[PDB]
Amino acid sequence: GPSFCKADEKPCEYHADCCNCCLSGICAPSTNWILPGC
Repeated sequence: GPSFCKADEKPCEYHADCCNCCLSGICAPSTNWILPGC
């Protein structure tokens, strides 16, 4: 449903531990444009 799987705003290193994208050491949504996600 409208929810994540692991957690958001939590700092991590591998994007895998998050359905969205763990960018700059954080589990967040697709906050990017030219930079690739995961």
